[PDB]
Parts: sequence; C-alpha cells; structure tokens
Amino acid sequence: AMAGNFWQSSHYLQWILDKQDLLKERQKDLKFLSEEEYWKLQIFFTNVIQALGEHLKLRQQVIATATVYFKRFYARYSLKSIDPVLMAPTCVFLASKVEEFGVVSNTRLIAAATSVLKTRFSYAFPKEFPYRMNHILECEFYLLELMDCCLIVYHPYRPLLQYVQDMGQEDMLLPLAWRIVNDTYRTDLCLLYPPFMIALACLHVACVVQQKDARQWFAELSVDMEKILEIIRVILKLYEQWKNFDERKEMATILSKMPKPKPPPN
Amino acid sequence: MDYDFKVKLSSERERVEDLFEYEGCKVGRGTYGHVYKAKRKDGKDDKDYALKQIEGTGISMSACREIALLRELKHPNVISLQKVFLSHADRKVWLLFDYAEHDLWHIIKFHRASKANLPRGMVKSLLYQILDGIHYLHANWVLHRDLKPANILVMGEGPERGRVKIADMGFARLVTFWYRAPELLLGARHYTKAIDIWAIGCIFAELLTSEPIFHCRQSNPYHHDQLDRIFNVMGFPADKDWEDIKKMPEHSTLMKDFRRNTYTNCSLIKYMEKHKVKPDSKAFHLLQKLLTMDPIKRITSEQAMQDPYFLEDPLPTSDVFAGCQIPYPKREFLTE
Ligand SMILES: N#Cc1cc(C(=O)N2CCC[C@H](c3ccnc(N4CC[C@@H](F)C4)n3)C2)c[nH]1
Repeated sequence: AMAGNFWQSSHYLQWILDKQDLLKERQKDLKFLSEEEYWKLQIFFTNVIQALGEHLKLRQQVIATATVYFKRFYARYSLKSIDPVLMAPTCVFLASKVEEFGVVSNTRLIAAATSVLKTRFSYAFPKEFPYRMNHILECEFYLLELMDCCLIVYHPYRPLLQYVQDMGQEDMLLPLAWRIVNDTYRTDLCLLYPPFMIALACLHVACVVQQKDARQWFAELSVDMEKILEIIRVILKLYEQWKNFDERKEMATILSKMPKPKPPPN
Repeated sequence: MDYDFKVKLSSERERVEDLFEYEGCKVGRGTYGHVYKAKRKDGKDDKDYALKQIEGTGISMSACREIALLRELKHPNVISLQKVFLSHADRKVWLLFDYAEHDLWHIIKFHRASKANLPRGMVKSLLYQILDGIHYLHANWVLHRDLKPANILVMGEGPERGRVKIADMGFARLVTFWYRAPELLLGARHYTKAIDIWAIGCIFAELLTSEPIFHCRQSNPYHHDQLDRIFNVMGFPADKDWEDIKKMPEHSTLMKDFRRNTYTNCSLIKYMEKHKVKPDSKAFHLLQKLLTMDPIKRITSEQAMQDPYFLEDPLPTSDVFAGCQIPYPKREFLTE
C-alpha cells in the first residue's frame, strides 16, 4: 500500500526536513541538554521502542514506523511537551493500527510498557510505568494531529532488499546491511534523507565491512554519491558514539537533566 | 502534559462545530459513521462540503486506514480529503471533503423508479471513471475491499461537474453480498485486486440494466442464497473455467449444496438478452471479462481501460452527464 509513491507522498513533501531547520527547533531543548546528551536520549528511546515492539511480537516495519512517529514528534516539539515515556508506547499502538497489525488491548499495551521498563530499563527508571490507557489514548489524539495525520512511512528495508537482490549477494550481505538499517534509527537520518538513500549507504558500509567489491555496481547507479557519503559518515560516527557511550551508566542522569512539563496553575 | 503546550494547542485547535453548519443536514448513515452536507460559518466560500463523523470513539482500524490512505492519495476519480478535526472532548474524528451531490445508488434508484412508472455514454463514462480511479488505487497497492454504488459518488453542478469520486477507504481488515466475488463467498482468506474488479462488473451490469445483477434476499463466510443467485445468472463454473475452485475452503460445502444441472441453461448471455443488452456488443464482451468466476482469469482495470468499447462511439466524457440537464434530484436529508 503506497509502494512506489515516495516522490508524491506526505513523507517526502512534508517529512524530509532541512538539517538547519531541525537544529534550530532543537535549541529549545539544548538549553537543558548538551548535543551529546540529546543524541544519547534519542538513542535511548529508540531502544525503548524496539524493546516494546519485541514484547508485543510486532514486525520490524511496525517498530520502524513507531520510531519515525516519535522522532517526528520531537523534531517539532520539546521533550517537555509530552512525556516521551508515555509517547513511546503511544507511537507503538498507533503504528500497529496504521500497519494493519491490529489494536493492542488496553491490558496488553500497558502491561508490555510496564514489563519492558521494569525488566530491561530499570537502570533508567526506578519507578513502575505510571500511565493508564486513558493517557495513551489522549496522547494519541495529540500525536495524530501534531504530525498532520501523516501516517504512511517509507523505510529503507524495502529498497535494501531490491538492491541486494540486484547485486545477487542476498545471502552474504543482507543480514549485515539489514542490521545497519536498524542502527540508522539511533540517528536523524530518517528525517533528512529518502529511504532508498539510507539503504544504499547501509549496503555500502556492509560491503566495506565484509570486503565485497561493489565499486562498479555503485558507479552504475544514477544517484548523488555525495549525499550517500554524507549518510555513510553519520553511520560511521554512530559506531564511535556507540563505543564511547554506556547508556546503562549515563541514562538516569541524562533523563534527570531533560526538561519536564510545567503543571497547570495551582 | 506541559500546561503551556496544552493551552496553546487548545487555542489553535479548529473545532468542526465552530467552522461548519451541518446539524440536521445528514445525507448518509452507516458503518462508516455519519455524513453531512455542510456550509462554512465564515461565509468566505458559499461551497457545499461533505462532513463525515467516523463511527465510534478514537482512532479505530477503519478510521486509521481512511486517514492514512486519503492523506497520500491524489487522483481526480478518488474523493479528496481536505481536513481532519479531532474532537478531543468526545474523542470523535471528523473528515472534511468536497460535496458530491450525486452517487450511483441514488442515480440507479431513479432509473429503477422510472421503469415502474441515460444520455449516449453516461454509463460508459461512469465505467471508465470508476476503472480509472480503481486502477490508480491498485497501482498504489490499495484495495477498496467494498466497492458498491453508494460509495461511487458523482459531482453535481460546479467545476467538477459529472466527475466520479470513489469513497470510503476505511474498510480495514486483519447483510448484503451482491458485490462480493464468488471466491469470497467460498472462504477466500485475502482481499485481492480481482475482488474489486468483480465488484466493478456488478456495477456495470446494474448501470446497463438498472437491476442489481446478483440481487439476493437478506457471520458464516459462506452464503448459499447469494452463491445460488450468482449461478442463476452466470451458470455453474466448469472445472476448466476455475481449476482452483477445488482449493477453496468451502468447495466441498458447494459440492454438497449445489448441482451443476440446476443452472444448465444459465449464462450471462441469456441474462443480458432478457435485460435488452446485445451479447455481440462491445459492452457485453467487456462486462463478461469483468464478471469472470475465476479471480485469476478476471481482467485487470488497466486492461479494462484499454478495451475497444471505450474507442467505440460515443467516447467516454470527463462529465458523465455531458452538458445535459441533470434530471436527478438533489440528495434528501435524514433524522437521527
Ligand atoms: N465514507 C463513506 C460512505 C458513504 C456511503 C453511502 O452509503 N452513501 C450514500 C448516502 C450519501 C453518502 C455520501 C454523500 C456525500 N459524500 C459522501 N462521502 C464523502 C466522502 C465520504 F465521507 C463519503 N457520502 C454516500 C458509503 N460509504
């Protein structure tokens, strides 16, 4: 559904943002958090969404769509507007409806959110998950409108599969290239580049890593090879940040530094 | 939630009941919710709008599907979504659309009434436009899943006069089946493009005769009285005509309940001959290619658009009414 419609999609026409526009909006939150802490937080909630999705036995495309909604929401809004801890499972819930998976039950959604944060994220959350289904349904009305109802999201998994099929190296490269596609969600790449470009960048790094010579195949593509090199740099940078970051030891402090919602007049 | 963010959004939030006048003006009611003929409160327009409150509270699978798909689809033969209103206070979702004065259910009913008491290529123009819109949906891998005359809207007086608009993209999946393909009635576990193509054929036969071709009297995915009505018109499908009929989940139920000889003199030819439609016409041959029992032996919407019937005089027009004064009365209201 809406497969080759990328150049005429809401995703391309409205949700491929300008990097300077993105950084400018981020400045509201860069008062409370450094650029490094903001990235580390964006990696953290990417990992929370992934763990939530695993718990609910949801497909990768549902998780990837959930991550994009989350990224999109905090690209325009501050971390204080809505609690990301309520926002992340809200994104999962809506992404499953959009992706025709189903409506996760009240009990099952709240219990997955509770169990995931308790078992896997206790280093960052000492307290139990505090939200109820009324909070998730409320947050959903907000997320829906503050995305201009843009629900159809294109990911790089679909072009990547076509690329490695063309190459004929599906067995050798797809497991690694697919993995690198998952990692690009720890970064803003989905908000800056078309999915097929992130797919080419992920396939390129996979080719380097496994020492497969694909120079000719890549030269035979009618693509802006500078844009691909920009994406590759972000992917390489991500791995150095991965090495130098211990979320388990730094995330409780990074979550405390984060701005919090102003309460109603009392 | 941040209070400052909450009050600011609340102040910006456009309300459906503040922007439009629609109370009392309900033109449709069904599983999709309520449709209204609305007018702008600000008066800087004078245009008529179709305003739909979606059935139930919250973002249902159905509401989710319609919003997600309509947001991306852009075709002159598919209804255009203009706005979405999220009534936070009652969790109701409203959708704004241009107002189609006519639909195929109301036009077909008008003709049926007249018989008891269609300019040159109005039927042909309606078919080409129905096919054109479905072809665009199918190109984008979107199935309608529930094509029927009521959701085939047609614009009245205005800049889009006599243009078809396919409506209701909210038939999401995980008592009347006149438009359900025979494979669905035999427990087919998936919706396909050929299911929409079968449905287009039923509309084409209803436009050519005024009668629902598979008109049958009023849970289980298998429906006997409807399958019987299909065989009364088409006949019993030979083994060679649909080899994978054996592969259908309800095939041995069909063998137990039906007998080939019951429908021995049944054909689409004999049905259309009774309803004064020449079997040697290019309209018959196209109709027959859409109404094929076997989904894999059923033509595509792209292939239907290339049929020589559309090259035969008269050509389809962009205005199905083709200048002619629309005899059809405007849509009457309802009471809830
Ligand atoms: N959604 C939907 C839907 C409508 C119908 C239906 O039975 N009908 C007959 C009665 C008048 C309805 C109407 C009139 C004008 N616009 C719309 N619209 C504009 C877009 C959509 F809201 C339907 N509907 C059409 C079936 N599904």
